Amino acid sequence: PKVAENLKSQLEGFDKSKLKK
Amino acid sequence: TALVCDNGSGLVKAGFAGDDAPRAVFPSIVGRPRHQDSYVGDEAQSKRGILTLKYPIEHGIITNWDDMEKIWHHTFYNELRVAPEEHPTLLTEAPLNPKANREKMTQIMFETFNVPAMYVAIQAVLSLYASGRTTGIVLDSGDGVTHNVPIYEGYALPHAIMRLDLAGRDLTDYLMKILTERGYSFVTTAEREIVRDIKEKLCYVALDFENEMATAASSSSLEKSYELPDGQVITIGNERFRCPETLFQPSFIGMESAGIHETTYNSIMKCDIDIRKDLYANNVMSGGTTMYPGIADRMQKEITALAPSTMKIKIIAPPERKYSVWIGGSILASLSTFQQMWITKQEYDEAGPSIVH
Ligand SMILES: Nc1ncnc2c1ncn2[C@@H]1O[C@H](COP(=O)(O)OP(=O)(O)OP(=O)(O)O)[C@@H](O)[C@H]1O
Ligand SMILES: [Mg+2]
Repeated sequence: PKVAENLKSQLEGFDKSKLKK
Repeated sequence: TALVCDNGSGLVKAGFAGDDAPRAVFPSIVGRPRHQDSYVGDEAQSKRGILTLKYPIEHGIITNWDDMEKIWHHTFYNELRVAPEEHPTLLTEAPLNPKANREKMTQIMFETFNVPAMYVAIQAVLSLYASGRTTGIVLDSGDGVTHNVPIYEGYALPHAIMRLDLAGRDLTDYLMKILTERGYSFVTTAEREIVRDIKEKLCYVALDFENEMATAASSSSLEKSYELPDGQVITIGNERFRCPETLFQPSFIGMESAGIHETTYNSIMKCDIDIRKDLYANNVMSGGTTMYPGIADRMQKEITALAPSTMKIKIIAPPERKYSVWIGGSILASLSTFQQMWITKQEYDEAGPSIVH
C-alpha cells in the first residue's frame, strides 16, 4: 500500500527525453 | 545493468534499460539441422533450407521450452553480448498467460542463466507505462496474437481482457492470397517477405470502407506500384485497405470474431462502470500491426458510434508504438522506485518459482 504510489508518480512523470540513444 | 527482453511470436526486441530503443531485434525462431548444430534469428532464416524451423512463441504463449531456452541463450551471448549472471532481467509475457508458463519463466531464468534477479510484466501494461499512463485500455497487435487489455492504476484487469487470434501474420497471408487470386505466384516462405514488404509500405485502414470501395473503382488515385526483385510491376489499388480491414471484419479469412472495435467496446463494458470514462479517453495502441495509417482514425469513429454520444473518446497512437512494449520495460526497470520489486535469487531460493505470483 506504499510501493504503488511512488512508482505511479515516477511512471506518469517520466520524461522519455531522458532515455539514452 | 538491467536487461529488457520482449518475447514475441514474431520478434524478440532486446537491449538495456534506460535506452530509448532495443539494440537487438530478431525473428523468434529456433533452427535445427534437418538431417544427419542450431541457429537462432536472422541466421536461422538465412539458412532455412538445411534447418528445421520452429516458432517456440506462436500466438504469444511459450509452447516449447528447449526452443525458447535456445532463444534466450542467443539473446544474451550473440545479440546483446552479455554475461547473464550479472544483470537483472525484465521479461514480458502475453496477457492471460497460464500460471504454469509464468512459473517456468522464473524457474529457468534463475536456474539456467543464474540471473542476479528478474521480474515479469504484461506487454499491454508496458505500452501504457510508455505513453505516460497508468489507466486505460490498450490495443496490442503483434505478429501472431492481438489483445484488448484494460488497465486501472497500473494493473491489467484479467477478467476483462479480450483476445483476437488474428494479427500481422494473418494479414500477410490474406494479401498473398489476394495477389495470388489476381494471377501472381507467392508460395514459398521466402517469397512471403516480398508480400510483407508490400503490406507494410503500402497498406492502410479505410476510414469508411464502402466510400473507399467507391473511390477505388471510380478513380486511379489510390493505385500503387511496387517493383519485385524480378522486374514486374504489381499495381495494387483496393488491396491496400482490403487487407487491414480484416482487423475490423475478420470473416475476410473465415473467422467468427468481431473486429478490434467491438472487442474494444466489450473489453470496456466488462469493467467497473465508474472507470469506463477513463478507458475511453485513454485508448492507447501498440505493436507493428497497429502501424497502419488511418487505424486510430477508424477506431475513433467505430467507438464514438458504440459509446454514448457525449463520451469524450481519445485514441492515442504514439509514433513509436512498434517498440512501446520494450520502451515501457526499459523505463520501468531503471526507475529508482522499482528496484526493490525485482525477485532476487535468494527470495527465489527460499520461495520457489511460485513467488512470481
Ligand atoms: N510498418 C508496418 N506496418 C504494418 N505492419 C507492420 C509494420 N511493421 C511490422 N508489421 C507487422 O507486425 C508484426 C510484427 O509486430 P510486433 O513486433 O509488434 O509483433 P510481436 O510482438 O512479435 O507479435 P507477437 O506478440 O505475436 O510476438 C509483423 O507481422 C509485421 O508484418
Ligand atoms: Mg508483442
